[PDB]
Amino acid sequence: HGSLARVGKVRGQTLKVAKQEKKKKRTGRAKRRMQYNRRFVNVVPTFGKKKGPNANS
Amino acid sequence: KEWLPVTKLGRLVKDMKIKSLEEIYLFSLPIKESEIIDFCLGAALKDEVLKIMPVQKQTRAGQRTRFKAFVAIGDYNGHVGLGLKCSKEVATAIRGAIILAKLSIVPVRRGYWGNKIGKPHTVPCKVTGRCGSVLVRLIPAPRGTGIVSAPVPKKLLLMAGIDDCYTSARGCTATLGNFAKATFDAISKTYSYLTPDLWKETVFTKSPYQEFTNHLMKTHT
Amino acid sequence: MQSNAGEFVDLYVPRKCSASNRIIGAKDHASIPMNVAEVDKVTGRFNGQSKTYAICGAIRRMGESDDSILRLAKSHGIVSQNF
Amino acid sequence: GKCRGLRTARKLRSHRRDQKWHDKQYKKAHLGTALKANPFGGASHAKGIVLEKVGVEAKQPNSAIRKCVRVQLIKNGKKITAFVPNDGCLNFIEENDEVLVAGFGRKGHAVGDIPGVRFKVVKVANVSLLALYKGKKERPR
Amino acid sequence: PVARSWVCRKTYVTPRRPFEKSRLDQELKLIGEYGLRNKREVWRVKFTLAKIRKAARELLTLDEKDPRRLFEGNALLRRLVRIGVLDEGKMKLDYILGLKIEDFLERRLQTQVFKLGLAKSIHHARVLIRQRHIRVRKQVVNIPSFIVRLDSQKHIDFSLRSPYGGGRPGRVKRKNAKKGQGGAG
RNA sequence: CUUUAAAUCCUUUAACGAGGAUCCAUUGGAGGGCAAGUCUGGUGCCAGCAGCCGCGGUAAUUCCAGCUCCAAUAGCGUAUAUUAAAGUUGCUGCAGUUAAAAAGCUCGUAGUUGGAUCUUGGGAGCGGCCGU
Repeated sequence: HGSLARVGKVRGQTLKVAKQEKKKKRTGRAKRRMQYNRRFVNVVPTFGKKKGPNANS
Repeated sequence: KEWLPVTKLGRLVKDMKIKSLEEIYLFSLPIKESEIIDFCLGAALKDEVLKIMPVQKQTRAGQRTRFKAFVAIGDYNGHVGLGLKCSKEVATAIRGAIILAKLSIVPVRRGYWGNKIGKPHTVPCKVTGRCGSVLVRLIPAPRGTGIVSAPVPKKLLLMAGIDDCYTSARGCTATLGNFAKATFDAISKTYSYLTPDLWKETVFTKSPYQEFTNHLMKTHT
Repeated sequence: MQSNAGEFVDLYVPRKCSASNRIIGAKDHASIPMNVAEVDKVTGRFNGQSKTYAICGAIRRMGESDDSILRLAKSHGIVSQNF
Repeated sequence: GKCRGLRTARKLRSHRRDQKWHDKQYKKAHLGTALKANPFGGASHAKGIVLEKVGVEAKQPNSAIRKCVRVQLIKNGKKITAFVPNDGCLNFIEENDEVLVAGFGRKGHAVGDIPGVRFKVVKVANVSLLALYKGKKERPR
Repeated sequence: PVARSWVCRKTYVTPRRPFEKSRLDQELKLIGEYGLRNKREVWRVKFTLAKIRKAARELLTLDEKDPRRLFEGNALLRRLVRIGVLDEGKMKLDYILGLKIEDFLERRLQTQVFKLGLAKSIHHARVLIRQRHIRVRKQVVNIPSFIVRLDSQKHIDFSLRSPYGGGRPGRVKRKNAKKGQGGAG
């Protein structure tokens, strides 16, 4: 099934959610400072396995 | 919690009468108690699970999946082990491969590239090791070179306390068991290489089974 | 195994087979340091001092371990030169 | 090597020279057959005119209909199935439109599902197919 | 046939494995610790070291009392002593091999402005240099990468034409003074 | 002002010139290889993704989107020639019982490679039997 008539079926019918208005992200060394301050100087060793940066359930 | 030694050598180790595993490795004594290495190098021993590998045997009804765990162990100052344990669950495989690695730890002789000043930093001579097809060659390098290597032997050589080394693997290195064993066979053979440093004719010191032969008769059955 | 200063730097000096002069690895579990008892030549009794011969696994499985100890004892004055 | 003679330099060299034609990558790049046969004529890209839009059946296990385009080139006049890459981008292509076609990735070899399709579509009527897809540029009409 | 140069080299090398966790770990440590802006900044200090190191190893293949090795050696050592990376006790060229990337970031003028206590943080220090506040012997250095020499270290201070030194008060203070006078009358 | 043939750009410098400092950083990805979500909505072998293995058949960590995260960063993706990786052209340095591979066998001219053997013991000095 699905000859040339079904082109852009899913991209066509996706429920177009508007992109959220966001506070602008720092760049250059400021981003890279923020990154260093997140990775090292904050965290302490936790019991069990270490989780990822984007770890959600 | 309280360790109870069953072998002869383990009983000497516990009673502080053989006082460093340098003395065990002088007489090529098979270590079979796990807590001998936990006693001597206990604080300087770190564990990294190289690979969890599911293996299967085809049965009447489906597959019997067991998990093969490769654990590289060693203090970042003289010693490495390499333990392989296959089990039905992953936690048993890891723990068993930690024990088998500890049992299997060997001392690495490390030498100098050219100038012989300070502490030793590299492999003392070109030493090949292998199992399967995987041939690994470890080569002395100058100070600050790092371990120029694939990420597996790089992980064992770091654990061996070798700062600087050139490698050169051959054959199917993608099979990790062979590659990890081959690079462990390569650093095994450092104190099995007869350099001119080791020509001074041997002074045979007394065995720990002779030095404390009168102690072992009473201390246990 | 000196550095430039002179410090003995390697962590143990491995034994070396008395027959072949080949060093004995930390896990050559077929090695054998055999102690041969000495004799007060007038009495024929154990003194307390003894000769120590090491052999690597390789020679033992080669089957040459007895003839090596035979030469080492003959080369120590234990076995008769006649033999 | 096998002849380790001190005066074996023409035997060692002429042997390598002869055996180097059994290397597939070498023979391809050092004969005129692979280049004279190449539709692009040894170019990175090429512009051609869209003549029909084709629905190519995916090789198998994964069974979808890949919306390619049959393209007649300008330089040679040779005919090419060029894959229209992104989702629902066959709507951006009409008949008799100049398309910049590129290779697919594997240097004159079919890539994944699509059988006998070696090329993809980059630009349509001097407008990039990404800009149309994202909607940063509109089609010139 | 134009009267131009064309001579140019790269100052960095991108690493072979792009996503080594242990490399991304250690390089971001170096960036955050010495307040750099990108991985190219670590990679170029690494490449300056590797050049020095390659030169040093090339000299160690040559025999002692080789006039090339003595001249070139003493020059490479004197160059490292000047920039304050190698000590005058350690000017034998087998100590260049025992030398790390951190020792060159220590001589970075951003990190010296921090460690000489005329900046609050490593990130403040870059702002000061990049906003042409500091001078090195009555010469305003705008650029934080300035490898400070051992000769030229104690002469680092604020520019005479900067309000943190004896300078004209800046744009914000002068507007806030005009606001304070505008409000009153 | 300086620059310059005359200018421009930089440099120098008055005066202006920053709070969501809207003076708003992108380009590719987030199954593994390969750093980074088994998050929600839509689709349901369709649309599509996918260099490779593969993801899609109504719980999609792989599609199309929202959020978030990762990488490099004023740059980043793609196509193609090419180098390393390739000890997958092998002089260093590969292979040829069974994976691709030793001529059916022998002779044979170029080619290539070729056994051992023909100067040794001293005379002289310095440094602490040895070394120049």
